[PDB]
Amino acid sequence: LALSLTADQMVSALLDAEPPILYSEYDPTRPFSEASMMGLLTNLADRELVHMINWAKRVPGFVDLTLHDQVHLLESAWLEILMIGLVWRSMEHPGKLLFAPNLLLDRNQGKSVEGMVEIFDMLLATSSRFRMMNLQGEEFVCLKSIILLNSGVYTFLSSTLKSLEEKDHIHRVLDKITDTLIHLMAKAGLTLQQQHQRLAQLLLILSHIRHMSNKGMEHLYSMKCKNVVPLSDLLLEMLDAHRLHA
Amino acid sequence: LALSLTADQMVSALLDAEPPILYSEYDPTRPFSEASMMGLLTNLADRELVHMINWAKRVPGFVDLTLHDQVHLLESAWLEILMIGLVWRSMEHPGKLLFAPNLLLDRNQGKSVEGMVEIFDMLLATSSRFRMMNLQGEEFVCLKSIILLNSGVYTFLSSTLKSLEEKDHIHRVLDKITDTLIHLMAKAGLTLQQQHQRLAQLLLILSHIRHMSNKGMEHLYSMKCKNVVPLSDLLLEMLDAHRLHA
Ligand SMILES: *[C@H](CNCCOc1ccc(/C(=C(/CC)c2ccccc2)c2ccc3[nH]ncc3c2)cc1)CC(=O)N(C)C
Ligand SMILES: *[C@H](CNCCOc1ccc(/C(=C(/CC)c2ccccc2)c2ccc3[nH]ncc3c2)cc1)CC(=O)N(C)C
Repeated sequence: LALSLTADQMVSALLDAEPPILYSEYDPTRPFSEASMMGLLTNLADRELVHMINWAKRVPGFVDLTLHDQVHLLESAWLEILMIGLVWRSMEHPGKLLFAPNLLLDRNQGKSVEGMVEIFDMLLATSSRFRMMNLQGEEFVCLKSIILLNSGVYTFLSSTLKSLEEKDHIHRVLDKITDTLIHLMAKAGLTLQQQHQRLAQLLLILSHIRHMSNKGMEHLYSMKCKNVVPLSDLLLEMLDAHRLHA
Repeated sequence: LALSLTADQMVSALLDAEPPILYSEYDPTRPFSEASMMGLLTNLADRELVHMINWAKRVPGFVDLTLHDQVHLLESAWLEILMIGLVWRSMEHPGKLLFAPNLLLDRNQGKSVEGMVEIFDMLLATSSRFRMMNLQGEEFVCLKSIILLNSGVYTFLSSTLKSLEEKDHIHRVLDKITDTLIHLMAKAGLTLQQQHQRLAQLLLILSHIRHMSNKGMEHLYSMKCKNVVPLSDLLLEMLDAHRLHA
């Protein structure tokens, strides 16, 4: 089970889970002014979401949950997960956001859609903070897994027995990931004092990621989607997989 | 200075900083249906804000900052601070929110203003989580100070030298408060493993508090205030005090 993993096994499993880096799909022989920025981002987000499900399935402990709870966690966290990936990808590109290898964007190109230069600035600032902390790949994957498990864990509908057991499992997995982060820092030579301080610094950045996600969602809710099937239904279909292709 | 405090001195100073518990002002001989709930909450928030400034001034390290930065921190955090106080006050009142000693409200009384039963539910859930963790007063005050210093620290305008020095001081204070939290847990007998786990659990709840604040602000921005003087100007006046009354 998830709960019996060692730290090294946890880090291995998260590293092995990582999604691919996708490309934005645009005709590179076309004038950039012809492209809808929000169209490009929307299309990339949609493609990434499929791969996010696959990742989430390989995060230790996630598939032990109910499909309803898997959906709730992802519905809560999907923008935060996208954002932390972006910030990670952008760390070695000061002043820009690497949305994809062919879509590296600066502040000014943020000014296309209204509201978004604000968000862009907040993401660049986060990438800068990670650069300054020298965030490691191994710490990044722990943090992105924390988002997935933590973001929606306070907003379950119920205190039924099953819901109680699900929450308890989530918290125990999160406790394992904290242990792993501390293990990594201890292994890198940090003092115990430095370990707890860094743990706090990293977890407090997750509050800023939540903030950024909320402000993004505030824009996305503001202008009607594609008379969509609800995101929760789309998630259920991707997650509610059959075993026929085994 | 703030940076030279011991853990015990930090806990002392935060405990001594605590604001008063205020009452909602309504005529208790009037029918409850006559009261505007949003009016009652607005009026209480306004009165609490003055006392929040006084508190913030006594948080070690805060008055070492610029008035502009003091304003930015408070403008970022004021709802989160209100909310964490509320959740703390409500811990020993399952199913209800103790907004004030004479304004203890359940879910159903949340259904007055539209949008708000959702927020009420999220706050009750947080209070429940703190109850389950057996959050101590001493840990509560550390967490509320963390909100004040952390919430706006990623959204400063600049990378001027002065802004760089302010951020560096904030981070060093936050590092002191982490040390203090760990000290408290060590002093309560927790293992080192349990210390880091609890630290993480407490800091991850702050992400939910941010979320709740954002969703509250989303309502408050949605319906025009009192053609107000901007909150930043009001804050500047309360904070930009003279020394004549010394
Ligand atoms: C209708 C339906 N919206 C579906 C999802 O659309 C999007 C998801 C994600 C994004 C991304 C960003 C950049 C931060 C964004 C920009 C403005 C507002 C909110 C979010 C995005 C895309 C890909 C990424 N990969 N790593 C990180 C990211 C981030 C954009 C759109 C919503 C509607 O009514 N609208 C008017 C859009
Ligand atoms: C116009 C101006 N608004 C000024 C501030 O108004 C308020 C601040 C805080 C609150 C509080 C809550 C309860 C969670 C609330 C409810 C709904 C939406 C957002 C916030 C509140 C008050 C006192 C407290 N003490 N401890 C915790 C809290 C929380 C309410 C109003 C805004 C406007 O246009 N409007 C339509 C309101």
